[PDB]
Amino acid sequence: MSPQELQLHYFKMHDYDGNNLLDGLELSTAITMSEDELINIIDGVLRDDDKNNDGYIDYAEFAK
Amino acid sequence: PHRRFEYKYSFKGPHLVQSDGTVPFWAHAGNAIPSSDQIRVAPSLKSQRGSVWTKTKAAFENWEVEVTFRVTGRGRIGADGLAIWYAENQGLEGPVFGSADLWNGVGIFFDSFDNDGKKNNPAIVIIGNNGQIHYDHQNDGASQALASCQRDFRNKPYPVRAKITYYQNTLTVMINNGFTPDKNDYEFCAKVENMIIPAQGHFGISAATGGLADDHDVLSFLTFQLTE
Ligand SMILES: [Ca+2]
Ligand SMILES: [Ca+2]
Ligand SMILES: [Ca+2]
Ligand SMILES: [Ca+2]
Ligand SMILES: [Cl-]
Repeated sequence: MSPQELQLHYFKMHDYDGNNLLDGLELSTAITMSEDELINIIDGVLRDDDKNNDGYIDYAEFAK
Repeated sequence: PHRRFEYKYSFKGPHLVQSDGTVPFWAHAGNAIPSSDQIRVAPSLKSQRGSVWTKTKAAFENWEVEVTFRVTGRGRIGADGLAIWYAENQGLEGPVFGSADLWNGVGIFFDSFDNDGKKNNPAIVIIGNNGQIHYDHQNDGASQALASCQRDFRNKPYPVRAKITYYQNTLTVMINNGFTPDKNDYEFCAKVENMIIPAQGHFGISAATGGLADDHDVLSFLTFQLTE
């Protein structure tokens, strides 16, 4: 397995509903601290990486 | 209309609760018991009340919630039902399907038990309120209902799904009656045109039982902001 495949495996490992998108609740679990700091991290990830603003990070958005 | 999923006003399994037993971003109260795959909002014990409400208010011009639930009981008759909420204040405990009375906003009541004996249950009722009206429990809110449908949402082979849409000042309730696992088999239930509701509000879900008691399980509450 390549690194990129290892990254894909993490993406898929937190895609519990199998829709090939990671939402904020799925992202939260990946962060296995207060609810306010958690909100700020997740909002941060969405702000920076959710390019189409649908509330999901798809694999393309995940890869960069 | 563009949809944006809103994680802060949502919950679902398979990791629905944190290690301390709480639902991230939501408060729960009364007899509601969250577990990693669902929240048993009100179990099939006598006189139960439970609720789950968002910690913060949502400020969306248009929105859509998808709630997946199951209301299960021994009898062909069960009680009392479940409520989906958008309201100014958190109604964590109270006599209205487990939540506070005198709410400001809208309740969508999935009422199992025919308190007035009109043989018109289970029923889905949409009741707006401005902070002053006492829910008419004994008449299943019939005089307070802006709209309603008859729909047996109990004891179904698959989880029932309700889609509640607030778009361009119309509130629409679509119901997937749980006869199949196809998530998108929604049928129209009821709608209110020209409805105006607080600009900001908590989302919530609650349930209760009485002498008769169903289990009221909610598997997921998923909120989307709609733009256009
Ligand atoms: Ca997903
Ligand atoms: Ca996206
Ligand atoms: Ca009733
Ligand atoms: Ca009735
Ligand atoms: Cl989860």
